[PDB]
Amino acid sequence: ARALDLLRGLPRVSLANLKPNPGSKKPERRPRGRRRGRKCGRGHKGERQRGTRPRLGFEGGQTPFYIRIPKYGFNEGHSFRRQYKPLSLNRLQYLIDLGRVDPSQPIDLTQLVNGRGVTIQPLKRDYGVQLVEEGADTFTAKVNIEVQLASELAIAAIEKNGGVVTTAFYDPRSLDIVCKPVPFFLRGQPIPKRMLPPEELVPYYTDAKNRGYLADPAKFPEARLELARKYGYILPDITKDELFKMLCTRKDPRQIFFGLAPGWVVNMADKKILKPTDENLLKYYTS
Amino acid sequence: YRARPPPRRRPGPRWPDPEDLLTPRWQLGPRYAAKQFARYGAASGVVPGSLWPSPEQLRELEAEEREWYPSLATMQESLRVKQLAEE
Amino acid sequence: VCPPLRSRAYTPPEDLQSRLESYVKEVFLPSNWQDISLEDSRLKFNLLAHLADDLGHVVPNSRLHQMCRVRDVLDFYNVPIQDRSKFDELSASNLPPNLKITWSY
Amino acid sequence: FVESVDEYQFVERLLPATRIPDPPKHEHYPTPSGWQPPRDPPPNLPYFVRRSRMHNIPVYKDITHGNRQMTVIRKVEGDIWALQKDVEDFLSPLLGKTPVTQVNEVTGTLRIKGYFDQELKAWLLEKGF
Amino acid sequence: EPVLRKVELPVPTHRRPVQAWVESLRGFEQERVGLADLHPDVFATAPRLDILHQVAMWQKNFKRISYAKTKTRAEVRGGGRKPWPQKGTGRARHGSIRSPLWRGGGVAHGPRGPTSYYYMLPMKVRALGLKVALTVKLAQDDLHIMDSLELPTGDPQYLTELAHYRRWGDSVLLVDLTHEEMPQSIVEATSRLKTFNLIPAVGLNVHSMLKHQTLVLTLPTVAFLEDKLLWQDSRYRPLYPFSLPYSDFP
Amino acid sequence: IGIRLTLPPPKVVDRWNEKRAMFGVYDNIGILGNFEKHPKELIRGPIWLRGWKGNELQRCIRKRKMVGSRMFADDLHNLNKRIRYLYKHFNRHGKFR
Ligand SMILES: [Mg+2]
Ligand SMILES: [Mg+2]
Ligand SMILES: [Mg+2]
Ligand SMILES: [Mg+2]
Ligand SMILES: [Mg+2]
Ligand SMILES: [Mg+2]
Ligand SMILES: [Mg+2]
Ligand SMILES: [Mg+2]
Repeated sequence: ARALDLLRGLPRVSLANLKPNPGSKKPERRPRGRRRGRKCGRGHKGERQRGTRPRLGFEGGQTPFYIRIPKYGFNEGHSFRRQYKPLSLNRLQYLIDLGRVDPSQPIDLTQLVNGRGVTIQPLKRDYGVQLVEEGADTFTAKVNIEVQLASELAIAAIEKNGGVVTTAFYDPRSLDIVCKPVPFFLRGQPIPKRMLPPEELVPYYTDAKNRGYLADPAKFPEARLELARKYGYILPDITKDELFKMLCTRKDPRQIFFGLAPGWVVNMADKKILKPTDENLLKYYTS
Repeated sequence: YRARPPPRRRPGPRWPDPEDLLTPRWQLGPRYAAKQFARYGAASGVVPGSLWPSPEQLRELEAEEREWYPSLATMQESLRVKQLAEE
Repeated sequence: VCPPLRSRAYTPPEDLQSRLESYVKEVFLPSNWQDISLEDSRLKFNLLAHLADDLGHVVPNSRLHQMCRVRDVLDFYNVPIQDRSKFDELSASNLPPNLKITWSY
Repeated sequence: FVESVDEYQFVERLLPATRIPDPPKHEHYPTPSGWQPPRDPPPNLPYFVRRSRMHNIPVYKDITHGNRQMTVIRKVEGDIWALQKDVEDFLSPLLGKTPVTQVNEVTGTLRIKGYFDQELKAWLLEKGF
Repeated sequence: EPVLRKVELPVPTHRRPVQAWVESLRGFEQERVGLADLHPDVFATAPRLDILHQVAMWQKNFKRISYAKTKTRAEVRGGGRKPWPQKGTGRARHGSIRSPLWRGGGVAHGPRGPTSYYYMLPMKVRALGLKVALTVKLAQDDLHIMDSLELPTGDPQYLTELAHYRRWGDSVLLVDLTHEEMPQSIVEATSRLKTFNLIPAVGLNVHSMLKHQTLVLTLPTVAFLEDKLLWQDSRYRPLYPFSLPYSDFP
Repeated sequence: IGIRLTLPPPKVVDRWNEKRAMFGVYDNIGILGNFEKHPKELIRGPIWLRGWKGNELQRCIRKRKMVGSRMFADDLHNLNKRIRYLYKHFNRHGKFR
């Protein structure tokens, strides 16, 4: 390149030639000299020059603005409100097209996080991912995706394209484990059993219309037919699909990972899985 | 000159002496042993059986679950009675 | 035993095209030999090493990539180079009688 | 008490990848999401706009002071000035006057006043970058 | 038998690999024993001397811990009582003999405790700085590739004479793949020299590359650097620190 | 008269001693070593500010938190007083509020 040719022409680059990019290093202003000295920009007497002006929000003794406004429960229980990261069908299709999410295998929160399609923060009260109808019109991938919340239109698009969608609950601990399994495996603890949804969320995940993971499977075909009739598409018979087994694969309600069972210990150092055999431990981990 | 050998992580598990007073307490509990097992495999030298709860710990966990996490049937019954009362 | 330091000065030979085409025939022949692409590392190395050994002047690593064709090699080997010190250059630049230059180095 | 087994496939499935996978080959382009691979062979132009690590056109909206809207074509290699000339020719009919631009030759970037991310992305796709 | 090296990592279709002479230290005149193709994205990147400066200043500063401290008027010994009353003495008002005004008093705004200047540039920025340093050396003809660092003898005189004959700089930074496998001959030769410094591949850094006039690399070190620096390109955003297991990261 | 009447003894600096020659080596230990070691682990110094930076108040708080129990009596008293004064200054004084 011309720049490299100019380098060849120019002297050697050393530690005596380095210079910061102009504009990156603002000059430091210090109170010496006529312009920046004398009162040093602090004003004249009063509190401001003495550096003792009242706290922020103080209005000189008048009832402050942030205190004369009545208290209202805008943020009550904010730290207890569940949050679900949105996953638009546009984003899902983008990920599938770029190969960061493989639709030939069951898609869940672990796969989404691994493909970097979503960023979950369980410490920030995130409870998982919610499917979003955005991009439904242009969504064409056939996928078996498991999420936490799902809109009616998103479910309709997934099912119209021949895929399967199920809403699965994850309590914060299981959510963190599934989002970041490798750190959990390095913790050395046995895989815990996923906890059931709280009483308030139980109806959502036991309702077939939401494709809840605890809902009666016998009611799923009626709900799928209702959505197909509502949105004017023919319900594809997935049982005849070559990927029917993959589409049908769903993890057990008390299971975090598809193959691994609660109570197992993943020894990553030597590529092994220790399975407890004590009857009491097995009963507890199957409970 | 020749550079000093590159710094490297102390290979294998590190087991501080419990007798030493200066060893931090978090390096002596079972959590440290579990972490060492996870990181270094069988080379940790810790019995894998210790990873799972001891029977008393299992009893405590089961009691806590019974106390705080109700079963699906109990949740459904509570929801049903609440809905009936509201109606 | 370390050989004596080589002078960096290099005056292109008069029979440069003939020598280069002889080396091209030795390495690789077809018409318009100046356009023979040096994309093969083996042939590029052979030609450049032969030229460096013969002429005492080698292509620097910086220009090695841009020496893409025999024409580029010919251009590089016909552009001259001199290694005389700055004192020698100034003294041989036809200094006027009223200009005296000396180094204390 | 303990029982070790080799079912580590279900853990290898969970292991994430550190390297961005190459996009799969599609029979038809553009893909449903709109993505399209760079044209092969590369277009014969004085400049080249290398795709981002995500395989997307490096055209980004930017805003400063809450009112200054700009669009940056960032990963440019070659004649950034030729790219500037082409961008000006392409955008003058749209904007109505020659757009104001900064050619950061050192960073190999072109900054244009105003939001033109979509138009520039489509134009670069047509050019084949 | 020429030592021809090709680029293992994929090269962009619009870029052609840069080239370098593979040399050998076994003889004074062995200035061309092969030809190496160097990845353009590592050895032909943009000359961003601004990034060079950023990385050099980072390397100089982040380790810095200034141990300068001064006693404030509260820490200076004594100075509890009032030197004299406010009024009637005819002297200036004072509250302690250890205020900054007094001789032997405290320091108003002096260095305070061991201060750290630690800050981390993005690893992408640091890798790009390494790449730019390599490109600068190659473009300015200070980079020399070698098949191996094996020397005919461990005498430092041989190494110095060879560098002088080949017109290398007054300072040479030789790099080998790993510390353990570095040849005994070169180890002995460079242990007794001050301007010829031998480092492992993992120890390469912008500050030392700039300090040393010429940079000598081996073919394995070239491959190592190419892989390590190119990975930063096309790596995802981390899910967790790369020290933890990944599907494809060693 | 605050100026010396003789040149100070010449200050010779060996630019190629071991320290300067090998300065900066292993600064890229992470990126060039599979990230086994973070570059901050190459920092040798006080335990409470290894790979960490902050203003004077933060540094004093960290020192008290991490080595406060091992500090000498008067040094710890001075640190407590300094933390108190720095808190008051930073939270109650300044041009901006
Ligand atoms: Mg003024
Ligand atoms: Mg005044
Ligand atoms: Mg006033
Ligand atoms: Mg009042
Ligand atoms: Mg911005
Ligand atoms: Mg006192
Ligand atoms: Mg007083
Ligand atoms: Mg004193």
